[PDB]
Amino acid sequence: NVAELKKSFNRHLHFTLVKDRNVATTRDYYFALAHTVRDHLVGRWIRTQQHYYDKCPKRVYYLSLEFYMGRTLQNTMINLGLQNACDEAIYQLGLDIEELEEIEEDAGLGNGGLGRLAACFLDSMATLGLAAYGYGIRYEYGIFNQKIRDGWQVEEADDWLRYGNPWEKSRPEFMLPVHFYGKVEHTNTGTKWIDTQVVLALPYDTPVPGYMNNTVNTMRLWSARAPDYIQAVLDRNLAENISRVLYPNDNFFEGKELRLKQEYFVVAATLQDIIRRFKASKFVFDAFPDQVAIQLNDTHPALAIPELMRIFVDIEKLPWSKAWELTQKTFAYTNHTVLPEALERWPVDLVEKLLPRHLEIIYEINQKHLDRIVALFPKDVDRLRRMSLIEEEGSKRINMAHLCIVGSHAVNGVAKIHSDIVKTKVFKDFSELEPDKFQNKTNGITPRRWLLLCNPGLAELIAEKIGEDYVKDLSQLTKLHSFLGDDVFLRELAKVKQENKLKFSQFLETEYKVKINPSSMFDVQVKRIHEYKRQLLNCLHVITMYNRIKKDPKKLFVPRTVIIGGKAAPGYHMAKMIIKLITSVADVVNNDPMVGSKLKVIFLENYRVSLAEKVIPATDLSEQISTAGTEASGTGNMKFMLNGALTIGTMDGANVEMAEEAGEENLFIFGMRIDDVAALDKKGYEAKEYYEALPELKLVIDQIDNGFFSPKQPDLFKDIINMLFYHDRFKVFADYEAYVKCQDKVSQLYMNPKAWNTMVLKNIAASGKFSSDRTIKEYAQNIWNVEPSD
Amino acid sequence: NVAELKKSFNRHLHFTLVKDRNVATTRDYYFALAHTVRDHLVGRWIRTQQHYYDKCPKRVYYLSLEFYMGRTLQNTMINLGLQNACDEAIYQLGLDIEELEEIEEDAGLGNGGLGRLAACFLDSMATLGLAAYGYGIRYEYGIFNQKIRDGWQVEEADDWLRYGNPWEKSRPEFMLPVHFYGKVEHTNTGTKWIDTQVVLALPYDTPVPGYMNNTVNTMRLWSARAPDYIQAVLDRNLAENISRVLYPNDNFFEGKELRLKQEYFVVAATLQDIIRRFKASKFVFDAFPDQVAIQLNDTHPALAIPELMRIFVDIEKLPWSKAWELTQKTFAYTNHTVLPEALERWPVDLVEKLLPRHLEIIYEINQKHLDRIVALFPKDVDRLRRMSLIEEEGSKRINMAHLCIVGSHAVNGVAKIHSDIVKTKVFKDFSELEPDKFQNKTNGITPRRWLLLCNPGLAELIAEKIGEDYVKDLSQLTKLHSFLGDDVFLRELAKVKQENKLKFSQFLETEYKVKINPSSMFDVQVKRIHEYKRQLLNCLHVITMYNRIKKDPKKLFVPRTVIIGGKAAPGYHMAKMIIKLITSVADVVNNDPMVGSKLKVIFLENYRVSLAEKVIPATDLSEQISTAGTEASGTGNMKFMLNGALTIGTMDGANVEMAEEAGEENLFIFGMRIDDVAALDKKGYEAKEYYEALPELKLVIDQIDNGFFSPKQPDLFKDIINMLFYHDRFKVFADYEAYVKCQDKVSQLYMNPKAWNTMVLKNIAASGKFSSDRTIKEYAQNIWNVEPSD
Ligand SMILES: O=C(NC(=O)c1cc(F)c(F)cc1Cl)Nc1cc(F)ccc1N1CCC(C(=O)O)CC1
Ligand SMILES: O=C(NC(=O)c1cc(F)c(F)cc1Cl)Nc1cc(F)ccc1N1CCC(C(=O)O)CC1
Ligand SMILES: *C(=O)c1c(COP(=O)(O)O)cnc(C)c1O
Ligand SMILES: *C(=O)c1c(COP(=O)(O)O)cnc(C)c1O
Ligand SMILES: CC(=O)N[C@@H]1O[C@H](CO)[C@@H](O)[C@H](O)[C@H]1O
Ligand SMILES: CC(=O)N[C@@H]1O[C@H](CO)[C@@H](O)[C@H](O)[C@H]1O
Repeated sequence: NVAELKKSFNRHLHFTLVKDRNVATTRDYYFALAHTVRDHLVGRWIRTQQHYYDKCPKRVYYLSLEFYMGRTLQNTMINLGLQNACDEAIYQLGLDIEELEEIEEDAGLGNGGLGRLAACFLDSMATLGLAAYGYGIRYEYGIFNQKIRDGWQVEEADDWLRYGNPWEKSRPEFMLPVHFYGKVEHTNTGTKWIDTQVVLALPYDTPVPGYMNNTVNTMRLWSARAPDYIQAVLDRNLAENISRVLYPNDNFFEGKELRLKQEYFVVAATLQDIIRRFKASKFVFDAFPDQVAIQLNDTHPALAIPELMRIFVDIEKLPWSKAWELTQKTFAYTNHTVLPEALERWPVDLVEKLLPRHLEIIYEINQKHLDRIVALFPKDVDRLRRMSLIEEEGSKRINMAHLCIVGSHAVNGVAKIHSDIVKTKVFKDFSELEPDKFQNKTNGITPRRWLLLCNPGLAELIAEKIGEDYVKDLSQLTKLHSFLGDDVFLRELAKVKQENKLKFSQFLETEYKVKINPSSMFDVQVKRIHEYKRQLLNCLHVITMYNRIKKDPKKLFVPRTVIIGGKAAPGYHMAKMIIKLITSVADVVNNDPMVGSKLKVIFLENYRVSLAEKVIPATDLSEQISTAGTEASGTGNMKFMLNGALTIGTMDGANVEMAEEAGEENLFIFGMRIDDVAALDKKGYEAKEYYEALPELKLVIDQIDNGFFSPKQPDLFKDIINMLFYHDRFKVFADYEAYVKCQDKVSQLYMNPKAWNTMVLKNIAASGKFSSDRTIKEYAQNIWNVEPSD
Repeated sequence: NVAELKKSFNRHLHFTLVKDRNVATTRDYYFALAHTVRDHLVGRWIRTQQHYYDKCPKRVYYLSLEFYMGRTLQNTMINLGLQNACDEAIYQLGLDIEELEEIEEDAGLGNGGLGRLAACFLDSMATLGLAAYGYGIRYEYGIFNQKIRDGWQVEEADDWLRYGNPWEKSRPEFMLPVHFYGKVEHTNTGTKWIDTQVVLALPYDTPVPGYMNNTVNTMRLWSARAPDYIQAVLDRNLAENISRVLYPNDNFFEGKELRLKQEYFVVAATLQDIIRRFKASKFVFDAFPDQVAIQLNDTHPALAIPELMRIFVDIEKLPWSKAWELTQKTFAYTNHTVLPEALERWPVDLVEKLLPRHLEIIYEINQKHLDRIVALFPKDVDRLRRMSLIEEEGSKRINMAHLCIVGSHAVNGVAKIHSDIVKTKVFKDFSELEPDKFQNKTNGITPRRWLLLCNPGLAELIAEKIGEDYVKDLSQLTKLHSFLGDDVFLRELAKVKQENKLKFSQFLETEYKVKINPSSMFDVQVKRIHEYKRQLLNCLHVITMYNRIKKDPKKLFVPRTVIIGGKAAPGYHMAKMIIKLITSVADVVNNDPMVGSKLKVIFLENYRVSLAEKVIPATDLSEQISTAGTEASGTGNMKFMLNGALTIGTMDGANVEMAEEAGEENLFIFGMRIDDVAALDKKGYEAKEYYEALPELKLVIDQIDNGFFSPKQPDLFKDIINMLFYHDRFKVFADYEAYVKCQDKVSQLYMNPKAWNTMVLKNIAASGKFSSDRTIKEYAQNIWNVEPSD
């Protein structure tokens, strides 16, 4: 109740924050309130953990390098059904609640979708009452802050721990050592990884609060530290440099020794802690597969596999065959990646230098892996070097996905189509050998963070009509199909959008130099910037539109506001270049009042979960315009649907099964299918053809190359054109023409408000499958093999 | 009260530590207790600080690179009068209080006694109700941890923030920018320090309670913060590398750029924080000195004199003369040093690169300074080069002691004989010009930490016989003179010592492979290992003793336990050596079966404030045996006196002033006075003329040299024998015999329970003056010009 909440808020401001109402900052109130919000959870965290300890269900362990968690404060109140009363306590206390919430930093401990997937899974696993966890690295700087400075991506540190974190609590008694380097020794009492360097891993808890169920899971994030003088003391910095900055590589393997360290680290820490827990409970190690599932979130924690064997073989002195069994049983692999540049393939010297014992264990696991394929395909020899864990060209390297397949019991992909590819195509060699290991698990997105919270309009609207069990069991949204008729309703829906759009448009005017049209069509494309996701393909169409206003501004133009945004990797020079252009484009279209209020181009600086939380609800057109067989699933494409945005997108990623739920027409699919792509790959890309045979496109590409958007520096964008004309693996022009045509389709619909809305009500009803609650069930019944409750 | 304490202890363990009692760690227990004790101190911390802010009384600023603060939990309980009520509360929750208390890490951000002076005064300014602060660097690593591996001091990272510190509270809103390097432009709007490099200073406040008085002052410590990509992030360390480790140079100037940075870092932050606050008060800047006082704690914070002067002329745009009149008005200097290697001589090159504006001002200040003397002494050519702020000889070196004097309105030494020599001999040139500037403030120790805390026993018995007036006014301990022939009070004193002895005897028996005689005379030299302090002298007597056992193991040898402890500085090979010797001797001693329970010798591992609080209370003899006129005062000595230990020691430092109060009969003074040494330097201290002249000494030296204590490494010690014979500034031989003769009187008087005890009582009675509460009164009156209140 409000009153005792009012009290709790002040006892902290006094005792924890040492402040009078007279002198408290905006920050100080947040902490006072956050502590109040942590307080009423501690109860159900101890019990929940206590319970999973007392009773031993099979504990889940989601081991990931990335947990894109965003903001905890509001989310926890919502999930703990304490928001309303908290909002009320802060009101009576004449404080601005929004203000306090914005003080809180993004736990930007992840790059993109996989990061948010690791996050959303946490939320559900709790809301499902599953005894799950969360194993990860407590990075001191997350994903970088993105500043638009002279139309160029500028990065800054994500110094989110500068002032602190009320959500985390250190667990010193559970601190563990981790070893790096040294030599392997071969002796009589078995084999010893002698003479090694030690980094302490200090584990920090953060509560994953179930959605109104009393379950409160742990999320364990680890941090580093060490066991003339001055310099030697200063040199401890290198060990505490393993947990410092998270790597900013969305779909790109950059094999840096520090990263390699980061990997092992979060893996040795985890498996040690996990093993301790098993033995700590009411249980040799025969029982271990039944007591622990470890989901390897992608190849990233591949190193866990050889580590588990290490801890068995070298430490439990358990006999190999038996230990190699349980590792397979325990572990599983969700494969997130396709693009070859996103596959972790580690130089061996590196591994020989850093983790020599794990190289003998990878060289060993590989050995047998081939001893079987030679007793299953004796004549065949190309299959051998096609399945080995070692790629024996120039610099020899380990395939980490190969190790995860030979090391797991269930490999999966992240959406039907993608998984279909992983199984039958990408790994046709392993799958044939035992197909029952490869399965699919289509991604999701907790309707808590992404509905209840961020669009409380929609969440409430739907709540007044059809109960609120849909927040627990989301595939209830179908019950809005009965509202397809209702006049009042469609117009009621459109209101919620308009509200969202207006409040977002204010933000957009008070941040940038742009008159935002509050009744225009919101075109949004937000994610990591990448040639594969085609923000460029978008960009051209944005130019294309400008080109339709000049020739004729008097034609009734469907007024739209383009909003592209996303963090380009530092290393990714090409993506940064796409941004500059996008911003350059933005500069021509914003100021040129020949067009004026008809079309505006906003690039969203520093896009992060809390910013996604805001823009998504105020969107009309989701842009999911990747290339045939690039997007593995997307988690973002899902939200937009669940938020009243129409999706423009390719028959790629979960966009495919998104149509399979709403209907192929209710989504704007265009461009070439994975088959059409493979057809043109046979014929091979010939960029010029469309440049010749497209009276419109060519102009766009002349304006880029001549210097319409960069005059004061005409060439600049040459780099781009060289990729577009000779090296475009994602075929920007090839699907330009379908896209532009499929863009008019959307424009012509948006004229009719009563129709768009109807096509929207269809999308929002048929977004039930994409509640991450479902994914988890699937994962539960087939991979981890556990049972939900409360 | 008893009950609420219990509830908040249980309440805190529950909500802050998120533990159930079932699994709560020893450490969780401390933290809950810590937090509970803090809560009854917050309300006063806020009032105290608002009071100052409101009424605006003149504010004292102790500017120091060192606060040897120790633990806070026990002290804080004491001053809030809560120890008793918390001893009960913990007792009832079935936990052992004593145990929790040792979980706390020593906030040892100090090298030695100078470090402890800064801490002691914080306690006293708080009690004397004064509006004072303490500004220091919040070193991530304090003075290192010390282990003994194969009889050697091993350094270890004092990692005191690993687990976190409940007694600081960050101040994210009082954060300040600091500047380094760049260049100096002189412009139409005064001069400009541009192109500079930026570190941030984030302040962390700590309560400094008063002893039962409603004033809880502040101590404000600062840590450093920043304002390939992966590599750029890691490089931020370099910045935070300025608050990283405390320099372990006890009485030594190694001049490292990092330290120069530490020194500007603390000072720059300190000054700006003082100013901003003054500008925030009721108060152009002509009020300033009447509102602010900065004591300069040795030269270390010297960069302030120009730093202010920068802030004064360049920011506030004040006319030089005005800025200078005020600089000296607000800065008061404490000289702590005697040795020529512990003066801070900064090489201009360095001070050019890192702080080029401050070098300008250091020059200008010095130009006007030579102006004065040219004016008075137009023929004294050598005086100008002597009294300058620059030492032109070779690489130009800034004498920083001059910097303080010239820019302070008061320059003090720490003892009668100290300030004395500093007035007439070490600084004659300046005091002849301004005799009045130079004064004395005899050092003192805080009797809350060094009686109420580390010694309930005395504190009680005293507080039973002559009440508790004596804590706040220690000069009451003369009221104890009335009991000199009180046989029972005498016998109840020896018992307090006994228990302290026995408890501490248990400390020793559990920490070492050595049996303690419960009735041995506790002989304790605890103090940073230094040639000048002559631990080596002590050492030699330990040998001289052992031989008096060999020469006839049937003679009555008075059983004594020699306990020597201190930390050799990393650079100090000669200290680290002497340590190996003591240990070497120790082994032999505690191992020759022919002694047994006649003489035990232990080195003190990791001697620190907390561990001082143990040994000190259980001592009979305190070695205060530096070579005459090498100790400015000492503070160690002072305790032992006030814990019923008789001193044996040179007429050096404050040991003289201890004789003044108690009378020379009641100390064991020995050796040569400053003048006796002087003559032996006018004579020349030819070293070997003793090893011939004294039979016993010969044997001791021949044994250290020929290998008695070093069979395996026989020449190991040569480095010392050589130093003794050929490079002994501190004349270990010269005062040997005197010491050894003096030693007999100790051994003899000890055999007289009544005579000894009577003496011990005279000491504790006369100990009155050595209150750091009296030292404050003197500082407050004749330097800071401020009044105590409540
Ligand atoms: O509530 C506080 N709290 C603290 O000052 C305080 C905060 C901490 F985070 C801490 F760790 C210790 C203190 Cl003491 N102060 C306060 C309350 C008022 F109602 C009016 C004035 C003040 N002043 C006190 C002096 C301060 C200064 O000079 O910097 C400014 C604020
Ligand atoms: O009281 C707690 N408190 C926490 O576990 C706890 C501590 C935190 F610092 C935190 F931030 C969150 C929790 Cl939930 N636990 C507890 C209480 C009991 F009465 C009995 C057992 C336990 N268990 C829970 C499971 C642990 C494990 O899985 O290793 C072991 C301790
Ligand atoms: C959502 O997953 C999301 C992403 C990735 O979105 P896509 O899967 O590419 O659609 C990136 N950044 C944030 C903040 C998200 O919430
Ligand atoms: C106490 O004063 C103390 C000292 C002082 O040593 P000396 O006066 O130099 O003998 C040094 N170190 C610690 C930890 C102390 O508590
Ligand atoms: C390496 C990586 O970040 N992979 C990403 O994984 C997420 C979550 O499965 C997918 O939505 C996305 O298509 C894919 O690019
Ligand atoms: C350089 C330094 O730390 N000097 C020390 O200052 C303390 C504190 O006053 C004196 O007791 C002592 O004589 C001296 O060793």
